[PDB]
Amino acid sequence: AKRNIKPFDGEKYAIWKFRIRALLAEQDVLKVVDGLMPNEVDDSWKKAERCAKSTIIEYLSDSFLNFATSDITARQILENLDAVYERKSLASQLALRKRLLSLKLSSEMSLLSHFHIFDELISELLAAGAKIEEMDKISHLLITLPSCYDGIITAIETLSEENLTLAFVKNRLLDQEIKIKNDH
Amino acid sequence: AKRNIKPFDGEKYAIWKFRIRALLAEQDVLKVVDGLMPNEVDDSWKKAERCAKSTIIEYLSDSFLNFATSDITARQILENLDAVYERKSLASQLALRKRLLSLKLSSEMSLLSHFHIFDELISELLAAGAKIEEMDKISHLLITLPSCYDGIITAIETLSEENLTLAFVKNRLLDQEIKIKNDH
Amino acid sequence: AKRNIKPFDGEKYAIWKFRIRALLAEQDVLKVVDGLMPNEVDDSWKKAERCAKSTIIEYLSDSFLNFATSDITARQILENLDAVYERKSLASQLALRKRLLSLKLSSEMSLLSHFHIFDELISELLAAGAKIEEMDKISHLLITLPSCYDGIITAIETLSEENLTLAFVKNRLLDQEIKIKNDH
Amino acid sequence: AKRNIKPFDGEKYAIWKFRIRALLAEQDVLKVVDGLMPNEVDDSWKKAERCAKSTIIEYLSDSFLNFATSDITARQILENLDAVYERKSLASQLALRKRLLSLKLSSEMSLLSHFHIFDELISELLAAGAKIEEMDKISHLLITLPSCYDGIITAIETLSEENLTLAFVKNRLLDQEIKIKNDH
Amino acid sequence: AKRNIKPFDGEKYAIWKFRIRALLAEQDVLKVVDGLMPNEVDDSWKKAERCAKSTIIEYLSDSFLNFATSDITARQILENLDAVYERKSLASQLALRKRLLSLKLSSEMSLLSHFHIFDELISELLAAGAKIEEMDKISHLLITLPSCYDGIITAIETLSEENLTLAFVKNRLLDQEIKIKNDH
Amino acid sequence: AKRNIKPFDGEKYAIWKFRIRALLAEQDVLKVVDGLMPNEVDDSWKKAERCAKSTIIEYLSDSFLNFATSDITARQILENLDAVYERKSLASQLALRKRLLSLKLSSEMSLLSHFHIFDELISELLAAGAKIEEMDKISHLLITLPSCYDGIITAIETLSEENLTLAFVKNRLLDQEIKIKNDH
Repeated sequence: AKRNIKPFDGEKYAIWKFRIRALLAEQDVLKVVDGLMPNEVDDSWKKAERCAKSTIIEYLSDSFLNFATSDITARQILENLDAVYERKSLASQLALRKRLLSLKLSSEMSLLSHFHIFDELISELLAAGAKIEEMDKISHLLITLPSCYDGIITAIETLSEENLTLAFVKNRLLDQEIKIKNDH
Repeated sequence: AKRNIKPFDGEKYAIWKFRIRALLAEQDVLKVVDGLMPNEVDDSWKKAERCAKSTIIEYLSDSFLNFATSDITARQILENLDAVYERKSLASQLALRKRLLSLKLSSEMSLLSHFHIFDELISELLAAGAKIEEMDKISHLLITLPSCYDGIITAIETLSEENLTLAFVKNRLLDQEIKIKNDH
Repeated sequence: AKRNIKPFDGEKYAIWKFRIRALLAEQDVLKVVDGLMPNEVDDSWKKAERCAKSTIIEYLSDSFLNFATSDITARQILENLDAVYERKSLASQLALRKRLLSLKLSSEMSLLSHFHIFDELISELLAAGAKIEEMDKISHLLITLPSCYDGIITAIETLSEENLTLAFVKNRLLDQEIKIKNDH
Repeated sequence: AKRNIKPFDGEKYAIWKFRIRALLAEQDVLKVVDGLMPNEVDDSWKKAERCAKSTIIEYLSDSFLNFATSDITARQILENLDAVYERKSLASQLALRKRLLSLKLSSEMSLLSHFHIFDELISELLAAGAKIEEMDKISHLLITLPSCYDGIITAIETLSEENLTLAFVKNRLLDQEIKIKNDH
Repeated sequence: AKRNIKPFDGEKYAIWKFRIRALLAEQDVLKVVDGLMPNEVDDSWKKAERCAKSTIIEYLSDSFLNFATSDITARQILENLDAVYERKSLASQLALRKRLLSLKLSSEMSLLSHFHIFDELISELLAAGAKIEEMDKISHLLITLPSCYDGIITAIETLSEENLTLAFVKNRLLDQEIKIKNDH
Repeated sequence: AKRNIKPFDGEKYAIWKFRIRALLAEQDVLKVVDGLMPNEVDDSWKKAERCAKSTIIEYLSDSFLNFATSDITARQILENLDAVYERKSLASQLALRKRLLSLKLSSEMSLLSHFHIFDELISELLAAGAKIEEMDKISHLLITLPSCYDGIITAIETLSEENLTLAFVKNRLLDQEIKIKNDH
C-alpha cells in the first residue's frame, strides 16, 4: 500500500510501529493488533487476521523476517517486537543519558535543529522507560547551551517562576538567538 | 493519493501546511480544523478526526512524527507545528524587515531568483505575525530593484488604474527584464 | 491523477490551462469551471466544487499557491489566473512580434522544427489578443527563410493565386527543401 | 492507463499513431476515427468523441498540443497530424528510394542496426505515400547486403516454398550472421 | 497492467509468450487465444477480443508492431508469431547443438550457474523441436565437465544403474564440488 | 500488488520463498501448498491453484521461468525449487559448519556486517537440512566474537534469566559495541 513506511532494520522502532499501526487502521485492520478475541472465528475475523500479518511481513527487512516463521499471528509479531525493542532497559537509559549530556551547540548548527535533536533524544529516553518532569527537561536543555546564552537564562531564572515551561524557554532562546546572529 | 505534497522536513512549512489544508478540505475533513467542537460527537466527527490524523501522520517525515506520537487531536498537531515553525516574535519581524529593506538585485543574479528570495522573505515575515498588505509587498519589491527598471516602475505607479496585484507587477518586471536583456 | 501536467510556474499558461481543463473534464468535474450556478447547493454540487480546487492546487507550484488562500473557489482561481496571464496586453504582442521578426533559418535546424517554432509563436501571438489573417501568416513565414528559398517563392507568387494558404506554402517549402539538402 | 505509448515529440510518428489507434480500439472508441458520421448523434457518439479527444490530448506533448487547442474533432486532429508528419511527396519518395538503393552494410555495424535503419527507411517510404509490397521490402533488404550472405540469400530465393515474409527473412539473416561471426 | 513483461524484441520468445499468456489468464482474457469460436459474437466476446489484442500490442517493441496492422485478431497475432519464432527449424537445432558442445566449466563460474545455463540451453533445444531422452541429457552434461569431475562419474557409472537421472547426477556433482573447492 | 518481494534470481532463496508463502497465505491460497489433495476438486481448488501458479510465475525472473513452463502444479514448482536451491547434503553441512566455527570478527568490519554474515551462514546451514536450535545459534554467535565482548557475554550467559533469544543477544552485543566505540 503506502510506501512511506521504511522497512524495519532495528533502528527507530517506535516510528516503524506507529506507521504500521496507522496503515493498519487505514484499512480497518488494526482491530487485530488491539481488540477483543472472539469465542469463534468468523469470516470477518478471517481476512484481517492474515492481512495484518502480510502487511507486517511486507514492511520487514530480510533479517527480521524470522519473527513470523509462518506460525506467529499478527498481534504476536508486534508483541515479540515490543518484548525485545520496546523494553525498559537500564542500558538504553544510560546510553541515552550519556548522549544527552554530550550535546553541545555548534556555530554550524541552527538552534531549531538542535532543539529538534534534543526533543527526539528526550522522546527516546522517555520511551526507554525513564520518567522526566518538566523542570528536568529545561535542566537538560540549558546545560547544552554555550556561554553565549547565559544572561537570558538568568532573566529566565529571576523573573519567570510559574510559566517556566520547556516551550517558554525554547521560545525565549529562539527569540534571543538572532541577537547573537547579528552580533557574531 | 496526492503525491505532490512533499513531506515536512523543517523547510517551507507554509507550503506544506497550505497543501495539507487543501487536501483535508478536499476530503470533507477541514471542518474539524476550523470551526467549533460540537457537544454531540458522533461518527461524522470520529471518522473525520481519524482521517485528518492519518493524513497528517502520513505526510509527516519519520523524524517529525514526534509531534503526534501521543493521543493528540488533529487541531493540536497543527497547533504544535504552528507554535514551532510559525513562531510570533517581534524581534524576528524587525530583523527580517531590516534584511528585506537592505535587499538589492545583483547583476549576476536573474530576476527569478530575486523574486524567489523576496517571496521567501515575505513568507518569513507573515509567519512571524507581521501583517503586510499586498500594496506593501508591491512597494517592498519595487524599492528592491535597480534604476534600470525605474521607468516601468513609474508606469506601474502612475499609469496603472486597475486593482494592482503582486502577480501583475512581477509579470511586468519580467517583461521589462526581458526587454533589457534584449537591448543589452 | 494524471502526472503529465507540469506544475504551473508562470510559463506556457495556455498549455497548463488546457491540460487542467481536460483532466477536470475526465473526472466529470469541469462543470464547476464553466457551468450554471444553482440557486441552492446540493450534494452533487458539493464534491466537484472542492475537487476542482484541490486538483488546481495540486498542479500549482509553490510560488503561485497564494492564488487560492483557502477562500477562492475553483472557478475564481482560473479567473484570476486568466486576468493576469490570459490577457490582451500590448507589451506581450510587441515582444512576440519582435521575436517573430528575428527568426532566421539555420543549417543546423530542420525545416519541420522551424515550422513548428513559427506555428507556436503564431499561436502565442494570436492568444495575445492580436488577429492575424491567412496572408499575414505567409508573409511572416517567408521573411524568415534564407536566400535559398527564393525562386520557389516566385513560383508560389506567380502561379498560385487562390489556393495560397499557409498549409500549401509549408508543403511546397518542405517538398523543395530536399533539393537544397542534396545540393549543399 | 497504458504507459508504453511514448508521448509524440515529432519523432517516430507511425509508431505513436499505431499505438494510439490500438488504444482507441481497446476502449470502443476507434469507431469515430474510421467509418461515417451518423445523422442521429447521441450519447454513444458524444462520449466516444470526448474519450478520443481526451486520450489524444493526454498522449500528446506539451509543445504539440497546438494541434487540438481549438474545438476540433478527434478525426481532424489525426488528419492534421497526418498532413504534417505523413506528408505525401513524390520527390521525397524518389530521394528516399535513392538513399535506400545505395544503402549497404558496413563491417563495424551489426545486423540489428542495419535492420533498424532499413525499417526506418521503409517507414519513411510508406509515410510518403509510396506503395511497397512485402516482397519488394524483402528484395530491398536482400540487395543491401554483402556477398557473405549471398549463399543463404539464394537459399531464401530458391529453396523456400512457403509464403515468404520479412520476419522470416530477418531471422534467417540473423542466424547466418551468427554463423559467420562464429566462423570468423 | 503488470510491468514485469519485457517487450518482445526477437529474443527469448518462449518467456514472452508465457508471460503474455499468464497476464491474459489473470484478467480472464486468455479464452480468446485458446478457446471455442462462437457462432455469433456477443457482448462478452466483444471486449476480451480487443483487450487481448491491446495487451499484445502494449508489450511489443516498435519493430514488431507490424504484426497487427489493425486487422489481425488477437489469436492470429500469436499464431503468426509462433509460425516464425516457435518453429521446428533444423538450423536452430544445429546452432543450439553447437553451443551446447562448446560449454566448458571455468574456475570463475559456479556449478549451480553452469547447471542453470545447461538446463536453459536444453530447454531451448527441446523447444526447437528436437527430442532428448534422460540419458542424452546426462551425456551432454558430463561432456562439459573438466578433468576434476572424473572419478565421481565412474562412481556414477559403476554403482548407479537404475536411479541414473539428471537430478541425481546434478546432486552428486554439487555434493562433490565442495571437495574440489577446499582442495584447490 | 506487494512489490517488496524481489524476483528470484538464484540469490537468497529462503527470503523469496518466505515472502511468497506469506503472500499466498494473504490471499487464501497457501492451503494448496500445505495440506492434502481432496478427492472432490471444485472451483475452490482450481481458482486457488491458478492464483498460486500466476503469483509464482509473476514473482519469478525471466530466466527462472523454466521451472514452470509445463503444466506443473503450484506444489511441484516449489518442490523443484527446494530440490535445487535448498539441497540437503551432509558434506555441505560439515563444510559450512567448519567455515562458521572458524569465523571471527575483524577489527575493520563493523558488527552489523558480521551479524549479516553469520545470518547468511545460519541460513545456508538450515537450507542444507542441518537442525540448529536457537540456543545453538546464540552459542555460535558468541564464540565468534573477540575478547572485548567477553564480559557482556558472561552477563548474557549467567545473569540473564528470561527466555534468551537471538534478537536480544544481538541487541545487547550492538549496545556493547557502541559502548566500546565510545570508550575508544
